[PDB]
Amino acid sequence: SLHSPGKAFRAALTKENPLQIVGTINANHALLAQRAGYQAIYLSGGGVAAGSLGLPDLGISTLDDVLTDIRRITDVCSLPLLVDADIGFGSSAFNVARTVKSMIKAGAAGLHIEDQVGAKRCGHRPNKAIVSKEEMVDRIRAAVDAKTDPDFVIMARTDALAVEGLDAAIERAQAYVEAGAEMLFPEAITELAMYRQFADAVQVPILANITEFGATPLFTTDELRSAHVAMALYPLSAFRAMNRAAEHVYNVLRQEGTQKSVIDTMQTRNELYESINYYQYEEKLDNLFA
Amino acid sequence: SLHSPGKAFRAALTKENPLQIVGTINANHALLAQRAGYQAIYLSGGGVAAGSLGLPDLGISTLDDVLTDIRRITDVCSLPLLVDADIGFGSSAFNVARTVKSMIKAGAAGLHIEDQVGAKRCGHRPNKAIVSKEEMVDRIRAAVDAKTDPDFVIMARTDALAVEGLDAAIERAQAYVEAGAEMLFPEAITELAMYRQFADAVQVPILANITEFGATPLFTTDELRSAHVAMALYPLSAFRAMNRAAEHVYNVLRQEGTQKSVIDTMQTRNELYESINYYQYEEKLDNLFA
Amino acid sequence: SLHSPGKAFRAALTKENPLQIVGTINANHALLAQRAGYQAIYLSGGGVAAGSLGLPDLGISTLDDVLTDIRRITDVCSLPLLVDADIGFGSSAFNVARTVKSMIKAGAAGLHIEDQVGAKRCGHRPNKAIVSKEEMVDRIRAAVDAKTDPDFVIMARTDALAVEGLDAAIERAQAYVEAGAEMLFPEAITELAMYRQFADAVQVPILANITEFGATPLFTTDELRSAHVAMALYPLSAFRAMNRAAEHVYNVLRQEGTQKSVIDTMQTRNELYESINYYQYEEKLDNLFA
Amino acid sequence: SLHSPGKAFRAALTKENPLQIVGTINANHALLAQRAGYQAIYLSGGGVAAGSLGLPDLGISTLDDVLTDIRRITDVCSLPLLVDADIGFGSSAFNVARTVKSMIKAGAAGLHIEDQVGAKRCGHRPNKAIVSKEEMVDRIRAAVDAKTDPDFVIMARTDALAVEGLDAAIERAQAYVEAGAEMLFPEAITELAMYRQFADAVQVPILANITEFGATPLFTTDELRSAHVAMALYPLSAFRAMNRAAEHVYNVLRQEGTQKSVIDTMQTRNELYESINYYQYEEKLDNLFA
Repeated sequence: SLHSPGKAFRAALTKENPLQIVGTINANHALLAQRAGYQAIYLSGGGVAAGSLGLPDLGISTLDDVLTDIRRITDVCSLPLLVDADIGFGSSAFNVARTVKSMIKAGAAGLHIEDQVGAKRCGHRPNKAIVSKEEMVDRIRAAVDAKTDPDFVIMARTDALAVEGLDAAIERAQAYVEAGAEMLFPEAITELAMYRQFADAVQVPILANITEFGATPLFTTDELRSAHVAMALYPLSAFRAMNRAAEHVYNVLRQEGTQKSVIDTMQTRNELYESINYYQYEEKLDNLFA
Repeated sequence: SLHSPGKAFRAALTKENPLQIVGTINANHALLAQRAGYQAIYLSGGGVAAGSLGLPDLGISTLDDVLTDIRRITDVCSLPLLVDADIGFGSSAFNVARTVKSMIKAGAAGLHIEDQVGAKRCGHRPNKAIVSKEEMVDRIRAAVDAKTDPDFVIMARTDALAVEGLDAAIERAQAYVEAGAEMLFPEAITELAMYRQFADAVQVPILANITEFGATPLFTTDELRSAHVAMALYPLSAFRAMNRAAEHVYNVLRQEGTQKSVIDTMQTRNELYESINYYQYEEKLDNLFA
Repeated sequence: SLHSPGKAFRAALTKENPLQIVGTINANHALLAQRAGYQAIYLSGGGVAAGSLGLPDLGISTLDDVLTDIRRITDVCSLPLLVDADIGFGSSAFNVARTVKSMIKAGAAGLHIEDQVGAKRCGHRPNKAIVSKEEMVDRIRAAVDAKTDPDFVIMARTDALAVEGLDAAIERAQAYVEAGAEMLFPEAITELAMYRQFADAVQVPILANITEFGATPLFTTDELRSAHVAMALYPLSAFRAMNRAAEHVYNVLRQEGTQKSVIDTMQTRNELYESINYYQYEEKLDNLFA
Repeated sequence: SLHSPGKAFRAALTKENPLQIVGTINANHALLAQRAGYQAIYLSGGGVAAGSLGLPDLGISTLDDVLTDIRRITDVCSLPLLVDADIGFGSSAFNVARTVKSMIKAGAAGLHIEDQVGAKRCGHRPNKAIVSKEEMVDRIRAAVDAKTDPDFVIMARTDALAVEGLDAAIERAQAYVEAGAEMLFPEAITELAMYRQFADAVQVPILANITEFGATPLFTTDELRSAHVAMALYPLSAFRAMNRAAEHVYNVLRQEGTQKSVIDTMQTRNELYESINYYQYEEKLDNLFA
């Protein structure tokens, strides 16, 4: 049978608990993550915006921007890839479906769609408002109905904690899973106990977003495991470090007129070749001919 | 008149001596380069291959992979971008021209094409051969002829020094310039005096590739100015540092079950927002509307 | 100065009265239009949806699908191209601007945005509602502000006549123009006198959509000139004819087991070659080289 | 199991004899072909060049141009799609592989790669020279080794008749199949008897290119069946008719200032809606919600 990246994502879930899922900004970093041992990786929507487009995460990126990053990554790295699909790239059910199908075809193992509103008017400032529960149930149903690969994962993310409180966020989660959501991503959780409540309310795996500088403390895998969390997500960790490292290089080069003093911060040429399996290419040729 | 990235590039050469040109792997890093004060940036061919595609620099990347990175970068960053165009993405004058016109429309300020032979047969193993002086002259002729913007830059890159000795290298350079080459990128120089020799032989600005872990010394901008070099290129510097920092994070997070111990290696959220001009978006809305 | 597709478009309006603008479904047809003598062409939104994607005109096509057709067309055909941008490909001023800047860089001469509401909820059924006059004014303001080429055209399209009656339609048009709209595309007019009324109310060129099988009569260029209309648009005309001819071939070939009986309905090989300037390629080679 | 378009292509081969495979210039025409009853369709390389890019078929199009046409078509039409992959879009085995994998991922059921040389020097005029037998065997092996879906079809096309005669073309064909080719495409065959000779020399299915104005007469499906031909190909038939129909529309509109006299040559609005299953969209919404 043909390989199903979703199938592999769900398998990796069965094998690791919690499953650590790391953000990979580009194909090169996906290889680095694969080498470090991860079993699943991630395409952050904020990273596509900030890193690939140099834009804030305000809904400016398009499906196309994300699709090309998904292909670049999955063309060279076989690890299953979870994709941040925002609110579906379009208001209509027709848009949600095209996004789902395009993403599966581009190579992704799954995606998460959230309940945010986006922008309602040309001058609508960036906001965290969320649609009604019903509206989100409709997005979820449209997305699930669109799965062309039964094993592709449709995860539902809720940002209801900040604007409606815990009990309402949990309640929405139960309705989302009821509508078809296969996994749950409760955003900005503040206490380990809350995760357990979500774990207990919905009988599907839950993801905990362990991002760098927000509302959620830096919970360990052991702590998350105790809270019955099925996945730990680090959406931009590598990216943040990469930026500081590049910045420092740019600054020193500009200040000193040579990079001599930051050489020791650099991945060597040999290391880079190892990372992209440079020599496995010479092998491919030897195996095929000459 | 309409803005010309090429003209601005030529203008940058007059404002700095030598002009520092730093490789920017993506849109985000082009902005960090601009905020660090640079007046010109670069899109490394090996960088597109290794970072964007996770592939070795063996001619697998296509024009389209490079175009995408050109647009992402130049759509948000106004600095003139010099692009590595390998041999023109195709063996025919028709390919060279389509490449030039496409790179211009995508937003580039200039590009360099080299006299490399490339892959001859399907089973061709990586080799360092160069086409005849006449053949490169034809490539250069096709490139200049295709310019749709008179100020766009056609730079010729030659690896003749390591292949045919100095004098022959200089003989090619003179013929390349006479063919219309507007700037020269001589590869593999290990002594300042040599740069002076190229500078003396051709009346076009010359570029010094100060990349790491190669045969060439880490010359300083002042040393370079003393040899009459017009621009100093640092093709993958920030990239090499970003990979190491990212790698370090993936490993530490995997071993420790938390990234807590490497937070101090990360660009802060405020630094992220500032780097991508986050605050200019709401300011834009207030300026346009009520 | 650098060539401006927008400027050339504005210049076309002065050379013809009214300016005939024909929809060109692809690069090939843009060239047939140019060889037929036209001085301006059009990229229909429904055309990109129906011909390029094989989808109904229900807002499924994205900015990226339209950009690809803009580049393919303008990369080879120098005629100014007017583009259907629906409502800006996004609900935020940030989307409108990214759309304008992208269409300009892709090669377009101008675009029109309309005051349609679009899909509100995921389950929204096709509807003909329009935003408030103020909301469209904001969209128009964001669009004009984003122009990177001063001569690029921002045309406002309104379906207010069929929704709110003539006077209200004219009231919106005046406000749209005051907001910076450079040309007007009033929908659903069935009488020449009405065009004259719009022309009289706003001091900007007005466009008459002479599409087939709709509520509007097949007005002639002379009738249109008598009503003060500056340009006559034929959005899908050649497209509708091409599909029928193609359909006829598929059916005849399937029934007969040979296309022999429909050869006389086909563009000859000489006509193909001439249409795509085939002979200019070898001429280019002889002109550049030995 | 997941759907394999190659599997469906091979199935359609088993069911029809000869299998009629029709060229579809865009997604819309793929739907028309599906409606006319075809069981397999085709993406002509000359059509991507002439129709999508408005360029002659001289190796100017890139893999990217073809990949976007493959996605557009297969995203909306489920018929299996045979793709013209020229010589593999790149000289290296690494290029042949990336093309094969990219095309499978984009949705294609199979492709054909030929033994032409392309351009050897910048000024190399368009030609029909072909590589040695060995060189083509290497391309074929690289392509087969790259199949990510065992059912994807790798067809080998030979243009050796025009430059080496029949016996040599047959001999190459035997070597190509020996190297891994799954089907054979002998170009520009002039007599029914020749096909039978190919059919007899290689024990894999053979395709007969029944194109519009070349060396091959317009053989019927019955005649081809008698020659043991497994597939009949009509690469541009629909496209040629579509062009004449569009041209006539452009001319009449320009000459008469109205399209009234060519209305009867147009596919109606209702027909277009039927063709793109416009109303099946209203059904999707009714099934999902509201």
